[PDB]
Amino acid sequence: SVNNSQLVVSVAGTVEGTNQDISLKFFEIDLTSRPHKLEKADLLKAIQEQLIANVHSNDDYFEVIDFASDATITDRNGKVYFADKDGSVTLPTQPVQEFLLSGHVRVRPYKEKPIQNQAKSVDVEYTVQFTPLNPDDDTKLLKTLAIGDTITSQELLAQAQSILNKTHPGYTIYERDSSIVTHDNDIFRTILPMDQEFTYHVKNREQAEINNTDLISEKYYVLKKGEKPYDPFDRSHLKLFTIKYVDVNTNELLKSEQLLTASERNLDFRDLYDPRDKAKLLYNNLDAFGIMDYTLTGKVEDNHDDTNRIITVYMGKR
Amino acid sequence: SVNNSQLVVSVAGTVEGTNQDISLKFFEIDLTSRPHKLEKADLLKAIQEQLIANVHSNDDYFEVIDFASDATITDRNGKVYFADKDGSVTLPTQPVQEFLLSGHVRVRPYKEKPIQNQAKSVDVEYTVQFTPLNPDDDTKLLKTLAIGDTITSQELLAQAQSILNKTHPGYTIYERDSSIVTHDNDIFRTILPMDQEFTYHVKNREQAEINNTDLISEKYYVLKKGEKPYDPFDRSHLKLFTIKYVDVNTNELLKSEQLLTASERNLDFRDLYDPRDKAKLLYNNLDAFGIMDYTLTGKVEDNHDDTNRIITVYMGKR
Repeated sequence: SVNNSQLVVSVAGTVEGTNQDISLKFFEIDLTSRPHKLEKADLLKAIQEQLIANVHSNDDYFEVIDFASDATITDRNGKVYFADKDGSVTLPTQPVQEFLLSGHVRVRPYKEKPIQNQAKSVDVEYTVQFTPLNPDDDTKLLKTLAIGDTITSQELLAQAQSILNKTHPGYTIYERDSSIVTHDNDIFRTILPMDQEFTYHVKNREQAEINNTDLISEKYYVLKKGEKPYDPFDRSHLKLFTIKYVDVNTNELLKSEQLLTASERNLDFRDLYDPRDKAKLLYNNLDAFGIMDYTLTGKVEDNHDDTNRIITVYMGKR
Repeated sequence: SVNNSQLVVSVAGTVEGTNQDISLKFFEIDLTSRPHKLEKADLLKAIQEQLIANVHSNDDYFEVIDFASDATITDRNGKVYFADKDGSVTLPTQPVQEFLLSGHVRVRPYKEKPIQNQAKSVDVEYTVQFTPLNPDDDTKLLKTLAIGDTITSQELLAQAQSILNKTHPGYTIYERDSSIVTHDNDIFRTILPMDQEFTYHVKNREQAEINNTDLISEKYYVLKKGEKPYDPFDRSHLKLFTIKYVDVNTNELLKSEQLLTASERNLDFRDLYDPRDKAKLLYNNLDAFGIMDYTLTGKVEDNHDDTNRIITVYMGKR
């Protein structure tokens, strides 16, 4: 791997209360430039981010406390490295190898404490995204509420539509895909109910006079208005094809198969080493099926019957 | 390759007059979205960039005149694809395969035509880079000359030093590395004499209206003042080691070898698969040399004699 010293942080959480093991995916930290030194803190910080990585729901959030009496950084030979008073660690970046941060981390379900110094108002931000439900082509301010204030899928659903027209009109918000609220960079973002209405009542937070801010990021699926999905369950748009590989010498059917395909263009040859030849119908080897040494004769018989598409791919020995 | 049709631009050059063929490095073009349409000018433009890629000397420059009646784009079946009056081409990027643009391009050594509409003055720019001659750590404007005026390696070496101390002092321009002059995005930049003094007399160019500009990019090697280079021809800073792999049952010297290494830190076992274990002295397989089935015993007698560093690596059979 990278000819540079990196620290493999491979841990497990142990949950406060129920001592249950929470898997955490190993990740590498790169020890580039400045013997390099790392603050314990930062390490924990990195660990936080990864625990938060790809959290669907809100109670999938966990908090990194400190290291168990498990944590331990070791080099290839078992030499343990220790934390000084700065809680930092100093690792020899030069001899060049990879270090191993093993052990457990103390964790607990994310449960914020009370906000002593309440914040005044939270300027609500909004930035939406759009995605076409099928074949096709193709962020601001608002309500600067306080803390108890709330908003709903309606209003949001609204401002969304408003913008939908403001850009490419004749389109429509088919459905809402995702919707999250970030409260002033606070790592823990409020994920909102996916498929169903809801109402977000701001939150809380210590005063960051000027004020605190929130942000709503959303994503809706759009339709060109008066259209439809893609392949929800359709095989009407696909073309059936029956392919017959035959011995050009013995006129014996070596093999045959039927396939449905999005286009007739795919009526072409396929190289089983070449990834671009995935949707291409006609083979040229038949080795994948035990049929040895046959080669594309370069002659194909297309009955052209659009209702009954039978292609006869001629093949001979080497 | 990239699961997406791309255009392979494999062409050769044909210098005007001397109908000689100058070679060019093929490069692929990603045909991502919009049957895609390519304009002659873009391809001719791509090609240009390439022809000028890493041109050492000022006279290694070539001008791309235009395709020859050779140019032929073609899909895997020889189907040629024709341009139109817009000189643009439209390739079916859907079936997914790689088209091939081949043939020749008409070029000639870079010779510029007279600047009819003379440029007023050229506000010369300057931006220097700095690199350390050995182990260690560690863009404005000026003389707004006109057209025949000049500047020397001295004045530059000056602005060089001036800034050298302005940033990190106690350092010195050990030597000049590179120096180029970009005249208003003009692809053909002026490469100035590498190792030796010189005098650049602006250039020329059509009035950009507003004032035309020049830019000088330099790069020098700097020393920490009162130092030297790195490993010019040294071997004193290196440490001689003598390693002896011994069978731990017969005590037969299986191998032994002498090496010089930059640091004692390298006295460590090396895995012949792991590319970090490159500067390491102690093997562990020995298979590399024909001695099969041996593995580090994990025991090593280090004579500790510093003048004579002999190491005995005990190895054992499975």
